[PDB]
Amino acid sequence: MSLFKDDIQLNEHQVAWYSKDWTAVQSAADSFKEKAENEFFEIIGAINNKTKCSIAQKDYSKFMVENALSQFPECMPAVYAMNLIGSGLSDEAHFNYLMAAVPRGKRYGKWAKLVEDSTEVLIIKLLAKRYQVNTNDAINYKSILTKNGKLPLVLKELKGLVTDDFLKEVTKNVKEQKQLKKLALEW
Amino acid sequence: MKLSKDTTALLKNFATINSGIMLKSGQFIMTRAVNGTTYAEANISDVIDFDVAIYDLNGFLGILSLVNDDAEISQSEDGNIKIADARSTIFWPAADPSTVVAPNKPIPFPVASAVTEIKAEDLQQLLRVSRGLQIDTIAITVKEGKIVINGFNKVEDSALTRVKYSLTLGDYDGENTFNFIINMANMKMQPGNYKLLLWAKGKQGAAKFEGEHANYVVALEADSTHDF
Amino acid sequence: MKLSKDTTALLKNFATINSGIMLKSGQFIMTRAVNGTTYAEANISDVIDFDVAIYDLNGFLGILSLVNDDAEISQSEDGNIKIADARSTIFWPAADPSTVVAPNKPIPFPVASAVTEIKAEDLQQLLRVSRGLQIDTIAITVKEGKIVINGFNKVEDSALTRVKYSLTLGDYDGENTFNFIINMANMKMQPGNYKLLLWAKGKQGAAKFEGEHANYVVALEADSTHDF
Amino acid sequence: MKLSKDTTALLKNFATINSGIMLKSGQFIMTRAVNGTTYAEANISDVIDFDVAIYDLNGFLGILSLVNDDAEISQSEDGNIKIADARSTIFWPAADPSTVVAPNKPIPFPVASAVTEIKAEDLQQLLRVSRGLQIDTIAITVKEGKIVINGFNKVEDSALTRVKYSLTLGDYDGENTFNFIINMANMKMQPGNYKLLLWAKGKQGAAKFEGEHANYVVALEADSTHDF
Amino acid sequence: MITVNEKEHILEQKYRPSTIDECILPAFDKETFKSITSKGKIPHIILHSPSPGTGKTTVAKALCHDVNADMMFVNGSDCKIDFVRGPLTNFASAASFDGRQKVIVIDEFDRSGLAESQRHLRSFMEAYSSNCSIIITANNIDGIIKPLQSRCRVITFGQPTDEDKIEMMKQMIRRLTEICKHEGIAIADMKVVAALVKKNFPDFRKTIGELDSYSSKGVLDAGILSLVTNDRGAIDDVLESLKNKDVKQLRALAPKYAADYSWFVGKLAEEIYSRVTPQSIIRMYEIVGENNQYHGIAANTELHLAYLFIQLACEMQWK
Amino acid sequence: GAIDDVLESLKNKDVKQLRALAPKYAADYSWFVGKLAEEIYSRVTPQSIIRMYEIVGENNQYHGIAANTELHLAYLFIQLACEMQWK
Amino acid sequence: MITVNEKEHILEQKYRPSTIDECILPAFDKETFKSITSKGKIPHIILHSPSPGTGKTTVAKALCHDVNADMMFVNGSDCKIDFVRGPLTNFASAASFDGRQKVIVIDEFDRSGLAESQRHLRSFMEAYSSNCSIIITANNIDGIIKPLQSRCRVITFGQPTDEDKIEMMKQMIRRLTEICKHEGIAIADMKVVAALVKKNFPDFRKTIGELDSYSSKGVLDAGILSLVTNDRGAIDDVLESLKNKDVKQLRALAPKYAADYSWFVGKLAEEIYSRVTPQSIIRMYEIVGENNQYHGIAANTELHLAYLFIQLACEMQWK
Amino acid sequence: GAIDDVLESLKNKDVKQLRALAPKYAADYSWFVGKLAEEIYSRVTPQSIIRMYEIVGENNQYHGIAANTELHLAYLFIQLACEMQWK
Ligand SMILES: Nc1ncnc2c1ncn2[C@@H]1O[C@H](COP(=O)(O)OP(=O)(O)OP(O)(O)=S)[C@@H](O)[C@H]1O
Ligand SMILES: Nc1ncnc2c1ncn2[C@@H]1O[C@H](COP(=O)(O)OP(=O)(O)OP(O)(O)=S)[C@@H](O)[C@H]1O
Ligand SMILES: [Mg+2]
Ligand SMILES: [Mg+2]
Repeated sequence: MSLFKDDIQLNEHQVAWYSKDWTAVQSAADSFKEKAENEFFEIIGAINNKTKCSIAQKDYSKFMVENALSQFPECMPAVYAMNLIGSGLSDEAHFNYLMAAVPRGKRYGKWAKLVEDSTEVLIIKLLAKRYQVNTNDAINYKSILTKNGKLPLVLKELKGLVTDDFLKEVTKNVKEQKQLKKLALEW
Repeated sequence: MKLSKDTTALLKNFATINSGIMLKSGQFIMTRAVNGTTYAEANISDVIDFDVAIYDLNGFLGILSLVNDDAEISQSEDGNIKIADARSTIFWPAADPSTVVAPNKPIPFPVASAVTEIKAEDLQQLLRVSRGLQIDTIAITVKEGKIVINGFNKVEDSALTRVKYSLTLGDYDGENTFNFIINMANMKMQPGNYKLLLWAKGKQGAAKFEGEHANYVVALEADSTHDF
Repeated sequence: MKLSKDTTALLKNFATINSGIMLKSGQFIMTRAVNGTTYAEANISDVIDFDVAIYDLNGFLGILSLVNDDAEISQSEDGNIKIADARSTIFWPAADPSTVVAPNKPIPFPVASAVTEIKAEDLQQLLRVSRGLQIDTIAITVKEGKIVINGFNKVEDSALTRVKYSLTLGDYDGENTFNFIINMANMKMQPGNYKLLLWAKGKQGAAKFEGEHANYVVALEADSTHDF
Repeated sequence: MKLSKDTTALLKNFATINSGIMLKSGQFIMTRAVNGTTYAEANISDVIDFDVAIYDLNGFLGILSLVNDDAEISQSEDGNIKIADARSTIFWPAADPSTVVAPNKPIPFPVASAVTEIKAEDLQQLLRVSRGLQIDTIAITVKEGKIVINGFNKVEDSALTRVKYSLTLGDYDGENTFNFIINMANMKMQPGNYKLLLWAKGKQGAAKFEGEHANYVVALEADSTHDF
Repeated sequence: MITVNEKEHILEQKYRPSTIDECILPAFDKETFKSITSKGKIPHIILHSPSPGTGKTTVAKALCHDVNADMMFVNGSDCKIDFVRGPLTNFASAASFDGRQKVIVIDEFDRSGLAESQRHLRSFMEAYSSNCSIIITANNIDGIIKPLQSRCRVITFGQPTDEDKIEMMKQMIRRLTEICKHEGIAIADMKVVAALVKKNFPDFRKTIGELDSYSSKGVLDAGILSLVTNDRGAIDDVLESLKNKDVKQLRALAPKYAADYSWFVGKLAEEIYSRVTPQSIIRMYEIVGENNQYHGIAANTELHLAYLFIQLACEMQWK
Repeated sequence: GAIDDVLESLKNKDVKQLRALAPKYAADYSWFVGKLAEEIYSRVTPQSIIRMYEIVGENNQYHGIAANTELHLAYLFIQLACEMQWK
Repeated sequence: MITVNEKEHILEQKYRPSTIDECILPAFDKETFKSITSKGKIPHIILHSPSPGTGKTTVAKALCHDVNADMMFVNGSDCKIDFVRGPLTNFASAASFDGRQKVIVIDEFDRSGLAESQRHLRSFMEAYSSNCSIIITANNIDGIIKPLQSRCRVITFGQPTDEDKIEMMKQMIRRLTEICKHEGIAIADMKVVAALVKKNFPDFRKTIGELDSYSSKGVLDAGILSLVTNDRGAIDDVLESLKNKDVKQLRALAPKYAADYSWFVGKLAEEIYSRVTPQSIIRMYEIVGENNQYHGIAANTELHLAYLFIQLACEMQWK
Repeated sequence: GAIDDVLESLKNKDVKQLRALAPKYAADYSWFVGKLAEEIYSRVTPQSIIRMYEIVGENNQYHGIAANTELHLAYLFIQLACEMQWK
């Protein structure tokens, strides 16, 4: 508890850099990370209502953008085309195509939902894997646990079988590490 | 100056506390963690003849190891350290004194409320087990009239109720009860026999490990009591 | 128990096969890989005196190493392992037997169909070459009346026809010709003079290395062809 | 062949210089960096009695060290190298000579523009300090009538004016001023007493280290200035 | 008398018959299964049942447990090419020396997209028949390729008799009472359990699932009889949403059926064919075929299915 | 080895039977596609042989990226049934 | 008074300005830079140059030299996380015993992957703000994270103000003439220098590069200097071939790029973006993505590139 | 290899020879496809050059996933023959 009564403040960045606590330095640097909600809101706003937004440092997620734009059938053909052929396109190229294709509108993303709705397929998949039941029975079990059984309680132990090899079948890419940490803490 | 192998080893051990050490003219070397939680000091056998601040003590000692013991460390023209060997000269950049956290004056430790002793083997085993068992914190408590260092994994159990490792130091002559908590991240003492002597007045306390070479002082966590 | 240095080394080697071990009240410790491909067993001099299932054998052995050689392990009041020492006392969580995969009973390896022998230096050379030569499959076949432990690369040599390594273990006096394809990931035996005595029946086969400390029973790959 | 320990060490050093090597019949082994910056050659006491182009020299030496010292290395039916121990027989492919970059013939070094001696201890100290002090470029210029090697950290300052480490080699006789810049990534010479023979004409120069066993040649950086 | 895993929170995989005797089965089926278990061997059997839910997967697992075999429980969906040539072959070949027989239970080996998996399993069983026995489990027998039928002896569930019907009903009512007592659920009326079991007698998995879903209230109220539920195989929700053309629900329902695209597209082409105008049947096959055609080049299958749903909704003439 | 039933059902233009029998003939797709091409070429009008080639070639080339191969074969059968005449 | 580096093989680095005064810029921007230097201490600055080629690296180095700061130039792409944690901290925490401010000049910091390093450098500026001042140079200000712009003061200078435009036109013509005279190239055509200045005026880097390219053969300074250019470009030849619709060149060069299709396809998409129209861009992205999806499915990989080129040429309505 | 037979077959627009010779190239696809694409250019109408390139490129695109390679080459042959602007 600071043996020394130093008048130097060491404002949470001096302590991280002077002490060479590279973990603390990384935490301090991430302290300037814009929360994903507003980054995604800006990206989807640029895509939906044509706006001068550039993604160079933004953590652009192809899957998040596609499944937040697919809620609307108006911009479904663009999402479908970038689903078929988007894989392999540079994130900038994917964003440019979505900008040029997605016609216009506001669409009111509601990022709070599409984050959980994007994990529904993964939950069904690993719940059918753990219980060795078909995906229909997996969704039935998921619905049952939401009411009785405390689905989080099951997921606490279920997290142990989300292997790096298992996630490959859920989606084919290297950004699948997002749900690795997402399901790394499910409690 | 000249840095003997003993002084260089002591400085190398200190480098684990503070990445940089503000050396000062004389025979005293002392370093504090940037957090201020850990303090270390020692009386060296060499003579530091100029006040220089080093922002990378590990690298400085790595360079010192290459040159022979005869190497004479002298301040360069532009203030940089200059390890001058018999045939090779090495220039080391002296850090900016602002960018190296060092104590202004030595920590004068008051009279210890409880004075104990820790054996070198016991302390080494404690340090190794801490890594082995994931012992985030410890507690120098009294159990059945003896001083015991109980290690807990504070990340798992926050109440500090399960002792994943218990070390008995000796019989407590006094009659006071305390639960001094010392985080394992602040246990940077080098191997050796340490006469750790605790102290806690009010809500502020500190544990000092008076060793043969260095005298480390560790800030007791906020959950230590020693209510007397 | 006592878990002398020899038993600790045997368990450390076993941890390679299975992350956890289910010890039982006796002088016999046995383990098998999760997929069941490899089985290991051995008679330990030290006497195990309580059924304790350890989920992390590597970590338990690491903690045991930092304790005195005569660290009297014991069952804790909670039901976990208590590695008592002269002064210290380390507590390890004895996971439930359900989560620890160990064989139900010792494997009664049948009469060997083709007994052989592998020298310690030969086995050490076979493992090092496989690690460095990209080998990940060995076929213990017979060639010119001598048993040769070929080496292949199933990743690239799918048919296993291009030999990368050869090792003439000895001469086979029988008439049966066999090509026992053993995976390298299942060759977890510790260094030592082994006596591998193969066995095959129809599409099911096994290869058992019986050393002077532990006996390792490996499962022949699906492609092992033979005429027994 | 019967490559001995010293020949294997020399080939390991060359693999350090170049990822692969191109052995040729006779008693001469030479290799050149991929980009041609550094050229290395040496005479050996073992006879390379067949021309092979090992695409991964480091891995080949690693595999060769796993057999007896008298492993009768030869060439297999497919032309691939076939190490043959007493019992084992490794098979190492011999890549096509086109893939592995090698020199057309031994590099004839012009007359020694300057001659200097760098001791083994001095060379090891220079290399270790360069790894430590972050030195990445050394100038072999002459200062105050003596030839010294100055270490410059190009990354921090492209203008080589801030010297990080100065090594005094020996007395300089000639009356020519020169500052040869040698990249530290091209100093792959093994420890030993070398016989630097600096040479440079116009805008192109090259320095050769007349080693006891090997003769390393390094291409001076284009930034080098001199009166040659 | 009643087994409990205590590690399952589902209440359907938690209270499931661990032994064949505990299973509620017709006298004839139970006697045949007891004979099979008493023979000490498990020949390749395709467990069959007309009415789904009569407990055939549980019966297969009970057979494996009673024989003490080293059962390898594998779904039909994941019994793909590599799995048949990989883990299945490794399990069948690797010979544990405990004397336990090896049995490979294969659930639902009759789904749509399992055309070639059945043939590959037939080849495997031909290769590895003498070591490990395969216990298939299919709802409709015709979904299993004809060659595979000959290898394994078929057993049919169902067809309970009047005395069998009454005995099974009483047994399941008693089992429901025991489960409710063990689960801390108070049943308001004893007749409630009997009525619930009578509502869906031929299958008991549906009854256990309804009880598990209703357990939120903690009491088996009379409202449980009002829980219509839905047949697991049926996809009537997709068809109704397509008819109503509510793309807002098709998009939110696509993830449900996107886990197993092959079976779902098979079922969609199977069912939407008999409830659309013949002129639009050609276009339905065009759309579903084009969508199926591109699955494999599509990164995310859920969006693929959502697009298929919107296209079908906007381009379907419903008769 | 015999696909006369598929050809007969296709000639009758009974989409129900084609789809019903597709699952059993979808286990082997390359062989069946080749056989269907040969018999359709021998049993179709010269003008429609190009149409059969286009249909079967598209359908087989898109194979491998077909999520449900039985539905893929049923799609092939429907396309052939409603898009070609028979000699 | 042109400052010659005298140690580079490129004219641009050979004759790069050594100070703000000898830097030729719009009057307002030059006055602002002069005031910045006159204040003595160089604060955090982001040099924003919307028009490429105007020179922001030169202005940053000129500021550092003019204020006598201890410049440490690091290329933006080379300012990885490890570089910030290592050399940057080592420089910022070194005793400045000469009174020279330590100034880090992170050039072209608005790159693609430079986010975890940009925010890391923002934290750095939080720590070593009183030890070293950072002067970031970015072409696209939107490419620099928001905190780095809230801390550093963004400066934009690529907008000549008419009369300042003409003044700096004459200044640039005189400077180019002097550099040509010093190099050893006679000014054969007086109109050629002005024409080259006009052709790409706010691209001084490109103009100097072209002058170097055409000065190698001889003094010249006439003809092709003011007539078009000769830059081959990484993929500019293929872009021109596609624009011309030539087919022989496309097939001829397809094997050249077939060695590493991924990098070439990405570069092709990036370049063709800027030369097409919204419908054209949609079609181009669909074409490139579809072709790339079948890289591992293409029979050879060279006819694949040829097919991509043919598709683009047929569909790409260039603008 | 031989490509003259296939080019002449395309020129005369035969249908039996294309099928017969298709299995002779299915063993190695990429080599034959590249060779055919190279040869066809010198003997195709300038406007039909683009069509030939597009057809060959599409077929090359969809190989690897094709279930039946031989029928894959056959389809290529009829596609080329039916709409080849021979010059
Ligand atoms: N005869 C039975 N006796 C007791 N419980 C049963 C019986 N049949 C099913 N169950 C219950 O149903 C669950 C397991 O049944 P399953 O056999 O898996 O259902 P199912 O036969 O697979 O239905 P389908 O055809 O797969 S939809 C457990 O909760 C069992 O308690
Ligand atoms: N305003 C200017 N005055 C004088 N020389 C200039 C000017 N702008 C550019 N140059 C020349 O351009 C060369 C250096 O260009 P830089 O700006 O340092 O490179 P840069 O980083 O690519 O700048 P860009 O392309 O505009 S982002 C030198 O030869 C300079 O003399
Ligand atoms: Mg079932
Ligand atoms: Mg720039």
